[PDB]
This record gives sequence, structure tokens and C-alpha cells, in this order.
Amino acid sequence: PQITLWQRPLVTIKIGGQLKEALLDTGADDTVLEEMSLPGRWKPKMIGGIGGFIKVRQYDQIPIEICGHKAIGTVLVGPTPTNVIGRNLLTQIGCTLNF
Amino acid sequence: PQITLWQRPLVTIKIGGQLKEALLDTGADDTVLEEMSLPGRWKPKMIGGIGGFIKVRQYDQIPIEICGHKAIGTVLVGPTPTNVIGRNLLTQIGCTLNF
Ligand SMILES: COC(=O)N[C@H](C(=O)NN(CCC[C@@]1(O)Cc2ccc(cc2)C/C=C\CNC(=O)[C@H](C(C)(C)C)NC1=O)Cc1ccc(Br)cc1)C(C)(C)C
Ligand SMILES: [Cl-]
Ligand SMILES: [Cl-]
Ligand SMILES: [Cl-]
Repeated sequence: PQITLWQRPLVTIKIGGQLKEALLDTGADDTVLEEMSLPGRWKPKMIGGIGGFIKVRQYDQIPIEICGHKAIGTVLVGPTPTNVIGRNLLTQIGCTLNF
Repeated sequence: PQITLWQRPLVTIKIGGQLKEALLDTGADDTVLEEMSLPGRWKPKMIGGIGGFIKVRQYDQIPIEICGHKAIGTVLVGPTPTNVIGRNLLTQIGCTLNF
């Protein structure tokens, strides 16, 4: 698709068999989702946002579908104001910025 | 142009007579820049992102140039860790996400 930016670029994602809404954020290096259960072991990561730093749980090699496009990558879980899809998965689905 | 998302999508902006580097952020509601002087009236604002909120000054009807494309809009100025161009100016230069 081509998505304009007059409204928030909110899309539907599917992870762990569940649908969620998430924001396509090209200012984000990483993908961060609100609290949820995922399989496997996790590693610690401290990430910084506009308000400061948070601790999150890092899960690697997680399947996730974004607007129907299949990706498999790193997902961070923790106290975020909204689910954000960052460049690590934007690049997997072939996203670019055009103007 | 077409901008790849393998790296952070940084561009040069011209604003208030100054040249600055800033991140094109499709998930950002607002444009927020590190401390700098701008002309005219302002009002304070709290803005939230990962890690919580910071207090900024809001200046409206500010001219800006982004990769050679002129626009005008609201610019927020405060202790942001990094300069972000949000959707309020990205729309004006005809920036879309495509995949
Ligand atoms: C390299 O570090 C990062 O990539 N950090 C990201 C990040 O915060 N990116 N920022 C870009 C903006 C992300 C976001 O768009 C996510 C984000 C999108 C949308 C919401 C909240 C957060 C929804 C709620 C309110 C609206 N708030 C926003 O739009 C705010 C605002 C424009 C006001 C700063 N937007 C954002 O906070 C830039 C940045 C880079 C380095 C550091 Br240290 C700190 C910040 C993530 C924490 C999301 C992974
Ligand atoms: Cl990844
Ligand atoms: Cl505006
Ligand atoms: Cl348009």
C-alpha cells in the first residue's frame, strides 16, 4: 500500500495468533509492544525515547505479520505508550519513504 | 526521493535561519527540536513518548524547509534527545510510506 500521514499510520499486526494495532514508526530503530506473552528466553535491553529510558524484554526471531506482510524478527516488550513497529521490521516488509 | 529504512532517515532542515539534522518520523504526531530560538508567540505543552513526558514550547506558523521542500507548521522546542520531523510537516512535503 501507499500510506499518507494525515492520520496516524496505524495498522493491524498479527503476533502469537492475536490481532493488535500498531504504529508504523520510521523514527524507531526497534519494535516495541505493550505487555504480552511470548515464547522462549528473553534478554534485557534499555531503550531511550523522548521521555527517557525504559527497560524492556527482548525476544528474538518472533514471527509477526504486519498489514498481511510476513516478518520474523526482534520484538521488545514493555511499558510503551503504544505498540510501535520500528525499522528492524519495516525493512523486512520492504517499506520506504517517498516524497 | 525514495528514502531507504536500512539506516535512520536523517535529513537536513532549514529553520529559523539555521541548518539542522532531523529524523523523519512517520509515527510522530508533532515536530520537536532541541533547544533553539524561534520568533513570535509560544505556549507550553507536555508531550509523551517512550519513557514518559517532557515539557516543550509550542511555536505555530513556523516556516521550515525539508530536503528542499518548503512548509509551514507548528514546531515544538525543548529537551528532546533528538530532532524529529513529525507528521504535521511530513504531510506538507508529500511524504508517504510505501510497501
Ligand atoms: C534509537 O532510539 C529509538 O529508536 N527510540 C525510539 C524513539 O523514541 N524514537 N524517537 C522517535 C519518536 C517515537 C515516537 O514517535 C513513538 C510514539 C508514537 C506515538 C505515541 C507515542 C510514542 C502515541 C502517543 C502520543 C503522541 N506522541 C508522539 O507522537 C511522540 C512525540 C512526537 C510527541 C515525541 N512520538 C514518539 O515518541 C526518537 C528518539 C531517538 C533516540 C532517543 Br535516546 C529518543 C527518541 C523507540 C523508543 C520508539 C524505539
Ligand atoms: Cl529484527
Ligand atoms: Cl502544524
Ligand atoms: Cl496527500
